[PDB]
Amino acid sequence: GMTEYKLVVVGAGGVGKSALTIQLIQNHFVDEYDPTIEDSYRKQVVIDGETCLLDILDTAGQEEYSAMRDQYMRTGEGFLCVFAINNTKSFEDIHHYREQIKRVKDSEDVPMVLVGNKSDLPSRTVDTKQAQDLARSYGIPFIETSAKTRQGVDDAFYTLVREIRKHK
Ligand SMILES: C[C@H](Oc1ccnc(-c2noc([C@@]3(C)CCCc4sc(N)c(C#N)c43)n2)n1)[C@@H]1CCC[N@H+]1C
Ligand SMILES: Nc1nc2c(ncn2[C@@H]2O[C@H](COP(=O)(O)OP(=O)(O)O)[C@@H](O)[C@H]2O)c(=O)[nH]1
Ligand SMILES: [Mg+2]
Repeated sequence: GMTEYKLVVVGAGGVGKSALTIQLIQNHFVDEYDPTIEDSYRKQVVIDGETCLLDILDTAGQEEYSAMRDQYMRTGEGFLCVFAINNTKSFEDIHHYREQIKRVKDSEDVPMVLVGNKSDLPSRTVDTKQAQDLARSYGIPFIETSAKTRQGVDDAFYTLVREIRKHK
């Protein structure tokens, strides 16, 4: 049977979670997507020759620590933690997202990739070295992406699938 992988995209508002998800789903850059829409989207993709079914949860909206929201995020098997390379605050937020994922998954070994998005822009404020070093601190991959140009998009999502497989 076709394996389904439940992937969850997290990070500060405005970093490009929806744009990255849409690039994977539609193969199109969408510069405008209602910031409040949290939804999940499926697509069949061939990864290392194996057709699998990706179920992407593009998170959005208000920070809330109800049991219900915890259970919704706990359905994720792997997480993309996204910041934007021209937004220092979004990078400084990453550790909070990482903390909450560890808590809801009750594991210090959750499949996860650090994603530095908007790599097409010249306004960089987060050094690549600092991001690489944070991924090194957490023992996870770091992928540079652009939802605008498609840079790194498959690398980010497909790496997460490979991490889930290894974890299994
Ligand atoms: C960085 C923060 O801001 C926001 C803003 C929006 N969301 C968050 C946020 N943190 O974790 C999560 C997720 C979705 C991540 C996956 C696991 C779980 S489990 C659960 N219940 C979640 C929730 N809500 C989450 N989202 N944080 C700063 C710093 C603290 C105050 N705050 C202003
Ligand atoms: N240049 C550029 N803009 C991007 C990129 N990804 C998203 N954006 C823009 O960043 C803003 C927020 O994107 P959105 O997908 O709504 O982010 P979300 O709140 O994390 O879902 C919008 O103005 C998008 O056009 C990217 O890789 N490059
Ligand atoms: Mg969005």
